[PDB]
Amino acid sequence: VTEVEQKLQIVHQTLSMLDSHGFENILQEMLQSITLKTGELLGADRTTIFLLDEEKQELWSIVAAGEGDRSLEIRIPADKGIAGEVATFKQVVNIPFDFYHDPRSIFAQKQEKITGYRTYTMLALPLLSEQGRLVAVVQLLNKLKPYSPPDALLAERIDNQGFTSADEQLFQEFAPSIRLILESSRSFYIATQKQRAAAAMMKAVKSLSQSSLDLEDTLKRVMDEAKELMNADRSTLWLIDRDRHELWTKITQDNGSTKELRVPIGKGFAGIVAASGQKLNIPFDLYDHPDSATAKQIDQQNGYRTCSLLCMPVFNGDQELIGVTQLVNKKKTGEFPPYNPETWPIAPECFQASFDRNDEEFMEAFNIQAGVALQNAQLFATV
Amino acid sequence: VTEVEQKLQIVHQTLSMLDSHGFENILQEMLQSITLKTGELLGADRTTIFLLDEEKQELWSIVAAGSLEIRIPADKGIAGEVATFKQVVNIPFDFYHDPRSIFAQKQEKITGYRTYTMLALPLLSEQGRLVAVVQLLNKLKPYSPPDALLAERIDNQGFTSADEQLFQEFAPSIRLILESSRSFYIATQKQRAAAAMMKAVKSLSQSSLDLEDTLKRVMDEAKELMNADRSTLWLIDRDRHELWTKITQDNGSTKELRVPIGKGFAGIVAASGQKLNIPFDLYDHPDSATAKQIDQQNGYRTCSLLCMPVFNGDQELIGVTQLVNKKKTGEFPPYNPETWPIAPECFQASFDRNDEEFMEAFNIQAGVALQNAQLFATVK
Ligand SMILES: Nc1ncnc2c1ncn2[C@@H]1O[C@@H]2COP(=O)(O)O[C@H]2[C@H]1O
Ligand SMILES: Nc1ncnc2c1ncn2[C@@H]1O[C@@H]2COP(=O)(O)O[C@H]2[C@H]1O
Ligand SMILES: Nc1ncnc2c1ncn2[C@@H]1O[C@@H]2COP(=O)(O)O[C@H]2[C@H]1O
Ligand SMILES: Nc1ncnc2c1ncn2[C@@H]1O[C@@H]2COP(=O)(O)O[C@H]2[C@H]1O
Repeated sequence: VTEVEQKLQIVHQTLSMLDSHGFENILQEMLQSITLKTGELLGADRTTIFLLDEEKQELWSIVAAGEGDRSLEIRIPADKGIAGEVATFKQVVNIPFDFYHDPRSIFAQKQEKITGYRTYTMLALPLLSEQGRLVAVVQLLNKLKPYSPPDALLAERIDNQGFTSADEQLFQEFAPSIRLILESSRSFYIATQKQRAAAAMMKAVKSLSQSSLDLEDTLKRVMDEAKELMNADRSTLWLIDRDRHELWTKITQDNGSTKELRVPIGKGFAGIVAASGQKLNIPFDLYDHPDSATAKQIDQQNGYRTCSLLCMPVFNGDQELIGVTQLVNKKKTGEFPPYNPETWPIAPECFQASFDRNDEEFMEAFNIQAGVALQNAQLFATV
Repeated sequence: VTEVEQKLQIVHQTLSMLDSHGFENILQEMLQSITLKTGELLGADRTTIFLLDEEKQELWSIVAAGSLEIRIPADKGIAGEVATFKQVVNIPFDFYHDPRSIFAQKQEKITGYRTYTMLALPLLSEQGRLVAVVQLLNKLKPYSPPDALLAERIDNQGFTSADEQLFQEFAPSIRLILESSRSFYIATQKQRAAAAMMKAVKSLSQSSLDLEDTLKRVMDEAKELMNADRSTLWLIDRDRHELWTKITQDNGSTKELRVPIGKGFAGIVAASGQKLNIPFDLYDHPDSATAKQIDQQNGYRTCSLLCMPVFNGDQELIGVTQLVNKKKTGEFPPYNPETWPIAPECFQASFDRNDEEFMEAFNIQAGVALQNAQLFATVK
């Protein structure tokens, strides 16, 4: 309560040390240099660092050796390959010559047909936090003989004895520095997210104390601000009717009309999010999505057209879902005439656009402010 | 690695929500209003919200309704009991007949307020951590004549089970204000920590300094920002059970200092793992014997000191930093060792707890350099 201003000065100093300095590049370039040196010292032809996108269940390479020292991004399902084995069970996997005689290599053999790279031997290592969380998977490919002709083909340059126990321990000279880059950035992301959530709650307290508006009008202001920042045509807060197992809301049209909408939980994108507690971001054109039947019927009834949609859950203090926000129709940049319902179901060019991952992160502060208001506005009014 | 720019834009969103809006006053005034309403509805003469300062081990009032700041040892009184055992305490009339009231009876001689009944409730998080102690005093009769004395307007049947339940209508709102602000404070400090690690990666990637000079650069920046005369990084001889460091004197000299772990402020902090902030004048402190001897040997004088632990990956101690002598702003004569033990005016100042929080970023940068500077240079 009494440290806000001082902590804001600390935030400003954090911005001074990071803003405009190209830290994504500094961090990625250093990671690349470490990986190169790690591979050189362990005698690997190629060295890859995989990260885990747990939202999409995929391992993707933040650093990965390519042909002619120009690198590409490898992306696989998090359960597949030796990389997936290391991600799941968090053991070192050492594959001796020849990897292709191992039945675990089937996935890799299919990927070779595309990449043109041939893996004979491998050392794959989990990078773990102190708690044992997966930070990354480091994969070293094709142990090399220390001396080969400079024009030698891969099959002649490989060392049939593969990677050794001494190589695995040598990797520990580098492991801490790799962890530092990956863990420092991750920790920055999480702290920034928790800081934002806390700030959004504080801002909601300020709104409720200073306003002489209803709950209804306070929630409208939050959704209208969200809509403006994200360049959405409309926005909506759906509330739960627990008794009937339904969502409801009151929309306002281009007319001067107040219409109530009601959808069963489980039906439509709002209903799906209410049932699952998990966001959905539906890109243009929403009408091509297999779950769009509900939108099609409501659009025709309202003289509107839903083309893109960001649907996110709103929670309690104790993880109970109490609402669902929607941003409706990311606006394409430019000037266009208003939508005319006589053209249905044709999508107007003005809504040929989609919400992205940035819109999702920026919307979260508005979701939190809505939730705080729903839970606390009645007590705040009494006071 | 690939989300730094997006997250920095989130930091700017956060600043736009909070900057220049007088939030310390908005939050405190709302907390005050909710406390007033809570006391009115439960019929308490007075209502207090205590917070726990963990480092000083004190309970202190952020709000009082029915106003001064009350401050007690964290283990004393009914408030202390609720902070420790985390259960509701309902005291019937008359509180003073209860042995547990002795502390309050002594506080009463000072404040002049007389407590007859009480309901003290723990406010807890999901995990069972203490957020606050809410203490309601002196249940009132629903009607008393306009100018009735306190003894005449108290209800001698005290607070009810229903009063306890009615409090839960206000508890969530109180939690919101206290927890949201706390979460912002902790997230901000953890964000600076991670930012300082990233900054170290930048420094070590673009550096041509060896380990010794890298560590000196970190400590020199630390003393510049917090206006200390000198600064020091002690390393551990984990073998002789000793600390060592190489100081540079105002002259152009190098000198090794050795302290047994356990002795001196550096040694105490190494054996315990807890920071110490020794205010002016450090020579008045019980544990200052080592500083006094070392000062005479160096022709120096230690007047204030901020001594902090430095850890590796898994929270094992790899060093101790010191900022030495917060400098008084102005222009003063150089310290002359012939004046010993007189403290010079240039060092008549102290480090505050804001310096402690800012210094953590340099502590982390030193720890990162110890573990990574040599490898980074090899790759470069
Ligand atoms: N840098 C790289 N270049 C080409 N192929 C790679 C690279 N890194 C990993 N791979 C291959 O990608 C495969 C994914 O499945 P595996 O992990 O079983 O085996 C992996 C390697 O054979
Ligand atoms: N503010 C709004 N104005 C008009 N239609 C809306 C608005 N918000 C949501 N909708 C529509 O309401 C529909 C409910 O089901 P869906 O979530 O599938 O798709 C939703 C949109 O098509
Ligand atoms: N707002 C207040 N005004 C006067 N006295 C108070 C107030 N709040 C708490 N106290 C007294 O401070 C005492 C501290 O010890 P106890 O918790 O035993 O009992 C507490 C009350 O008697
Ligand atoms: N850079 C420095 N220059 C001179 N004295 C120092 C320096 N750093 C630490 N000291 C002194 O070294 C002493 C070691 O024991 P203490 O930590 O008790 O107190 C410390 C200070 O008095």
